[PDB]
Amino acid sequence: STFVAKDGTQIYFKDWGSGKPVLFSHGWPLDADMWEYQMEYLSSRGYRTIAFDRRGFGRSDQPWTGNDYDTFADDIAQLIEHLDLKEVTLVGFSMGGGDVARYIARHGSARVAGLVLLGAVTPIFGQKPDYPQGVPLDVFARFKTELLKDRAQFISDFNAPFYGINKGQVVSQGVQTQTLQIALLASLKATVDCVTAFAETDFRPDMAKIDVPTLVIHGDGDQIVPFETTGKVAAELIKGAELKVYKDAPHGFAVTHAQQLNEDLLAFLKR
Amino acid sequence: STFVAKDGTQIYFKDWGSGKPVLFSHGWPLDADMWEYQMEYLSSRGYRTIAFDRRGFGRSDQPWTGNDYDTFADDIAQLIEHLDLKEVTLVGFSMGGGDVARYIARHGSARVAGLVLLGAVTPIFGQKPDYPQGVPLDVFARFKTELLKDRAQFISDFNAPFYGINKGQVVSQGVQTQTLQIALLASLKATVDCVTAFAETDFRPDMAKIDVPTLVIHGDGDQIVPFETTGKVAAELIKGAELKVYKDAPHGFAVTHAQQLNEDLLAFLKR
Amino acid sequence: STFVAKDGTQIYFKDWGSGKPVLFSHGWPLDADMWEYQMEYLSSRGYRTIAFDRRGFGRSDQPWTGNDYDTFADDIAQLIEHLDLKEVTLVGFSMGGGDVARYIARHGSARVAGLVLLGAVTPIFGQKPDYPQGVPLDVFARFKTELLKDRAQFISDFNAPFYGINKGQVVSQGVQTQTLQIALLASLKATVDCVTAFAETDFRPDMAKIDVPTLVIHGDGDQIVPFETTGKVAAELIKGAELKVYKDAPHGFAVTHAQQLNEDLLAFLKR
Repeated sequence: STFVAKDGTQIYFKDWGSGKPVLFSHGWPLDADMWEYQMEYLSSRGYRTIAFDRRGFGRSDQPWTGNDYDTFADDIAQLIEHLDLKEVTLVGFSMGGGDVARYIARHGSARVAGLVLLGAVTPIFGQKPDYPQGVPLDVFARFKTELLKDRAQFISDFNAPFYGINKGQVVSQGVQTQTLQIALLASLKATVDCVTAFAETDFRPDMAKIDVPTLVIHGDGDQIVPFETTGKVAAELIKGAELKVYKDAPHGFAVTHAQQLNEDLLAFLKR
Repeated sequence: STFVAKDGTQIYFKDWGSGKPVLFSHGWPLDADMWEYQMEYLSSRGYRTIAFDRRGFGRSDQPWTGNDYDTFADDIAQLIEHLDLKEVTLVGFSMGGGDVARYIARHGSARVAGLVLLGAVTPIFGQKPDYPQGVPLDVFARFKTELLKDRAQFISDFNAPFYGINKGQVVSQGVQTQTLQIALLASLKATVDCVTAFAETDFRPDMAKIDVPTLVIHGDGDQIVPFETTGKVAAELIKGAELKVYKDAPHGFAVTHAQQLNEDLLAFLKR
Repeated sequence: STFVAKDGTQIYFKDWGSGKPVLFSHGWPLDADMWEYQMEYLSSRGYRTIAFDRRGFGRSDQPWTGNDYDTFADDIAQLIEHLDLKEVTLVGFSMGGGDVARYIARHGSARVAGLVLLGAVTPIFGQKPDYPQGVPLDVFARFKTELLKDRAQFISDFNAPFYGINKGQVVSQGVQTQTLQIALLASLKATVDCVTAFAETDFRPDMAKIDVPTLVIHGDGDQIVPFETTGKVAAELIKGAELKVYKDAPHGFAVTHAQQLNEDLLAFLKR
């Protein structure tokens, strides 16, 4: 399916099943296919699942402009409104945690029943003057420099730390192949702009606007988005939030811990 | 090109050349590209060739519902009507033998000039009470469990028995790469539902409704769809049907035996 | 974005940034993604960059007909008119040098500010009676024969001589993977028809009609499109043209010499 954003950007999405809606927001630099197992799992169990390809990624158009969290949040708003979704459970992975949080911050939670933040960059990822514990911005500056030389090999190399393959985690060649195939669909511009967006966007104000039941899940072996300064803090800043730590789990735990995640999502939905 | 099915599903297809039409229905889990060489071969020799991506596959939309043979058959009917095809020669490979047969069964053969079944699941694939010779259903249950864990590696591993590489057939890494790239475009849901469909759908009633010239081709080295209980039987059950057996040929013989197939299709069309 | 050509062919394109427009025409058998680094480079420096997927390639439709230079040039004219571009700088790589040249020849230069030809097939690639120094047509005949057997492995094998990896150039597996992934998107029919087109089309008449500032860049290590009978000659045939030779550069120098190319394009635009 597709809808056209306000600025003309065609956005690809899938809308599967029927029942209470669950809307998924993917991480960088992937697309809606990263959710395929959670979607099949939940839609076979009485839920409607929706996942979109973020602008610049997967099967969506690749705009030069609007590659920022306010626009991402507003894209999500358009999708929710054009489908007239109610009592939606928002589920964001990695950078996708930011745009579902920013959606609520900008649009409020009238249409929202719950929020799930998976290995999310929330509430803040890169260093700020009052957040020296964040990742130094020159780390991301170097990522961008490498991406602007050879994004294909960069993402290929990223497979290891992403899935924790370098820490013995076990992920097939097929999954690594699929990851790269998907990432190569994306815009170079969007791929690089997103790094700027997730490195420097502060979602701490957003955390105070979240007034729905929230589940934060994070692996404490996460090499990409450090649990201690993200998920752990998000769970404390969101009132009533529940925290689940997957022991030793990597960033890419929707793959490595698929069954556990499926069951935790179902449990949250049935709470 | 695209058309919109009854339920709103957008289906991609290619329509090449001019003259008598030949419509191709691909196997699992591929798309219209698996036919590219047959299409160029025939269309450069004065035929019109048409091939679609089955719903849930390749460049087509990925609906949650309708992943069954009655819907596949009606998708074909809609394409045929959409182009107003007449004297069409229907060519199906593997599971694709099922929807061309079911199309005839449901819509009759007024628009049909001939039928070709290549390594097809017809007339029946999985076991039934009166068909213990069929493939046991727990075989397919197990395929589905593996697909629901890691479809990417499952399909990568499938390359060997599919192409008979483990039995002396020679197939390039490029072809294996292209096969996987195509497979990964598909919906997880369609990929799994199709297994249920070809595992359990009985086309024996369909055979009795086929009243056009018919050619069945099958490899007797086929490790995927056993010649003895499918192609061999389909050729007996369809009145007037011709049978060609490619000795020691694998399931993926449109690759390994491309030139032989091209020539056999041309010979059939010029009968 | 897309537009629809005269014959119904839907053509994918990207349109990034704002300012004076630079329109990119890709080589065989790639798509607009081959330009992604040049586009980001120039659009972040005040230019508007546009690149299309040639008919039959990338995300464009795959027509059986019209795979020739006159149609390609007319496709470009349609895009320029669609966007109503003025003072456009045309940049063609490899076979893409041909359709921007043929555009000017068929439609004039009223809308054109400048022309860049990179490793281009211009002014003539294959042998003619008065051009025995061109590549013998039997060389292309054998290529087409191999393409019609196994295009996937053909393109895979082509990576080495294309990027000069066999002569000491260094290009990542990631880039080689992306090259093949893009190539596989293309039509088999378009892939083969383009060989016919670039092998036999004479652009020498076109060179005489080029009345805008022109820059020709070519690597003298080019194993694919021989510098001495293409780029070297186009620079002399085009009045006022400038020639830059990248020492020992391969055909795929937009990859191996990316920064150099980026700086040369910027310098040309600011000339």
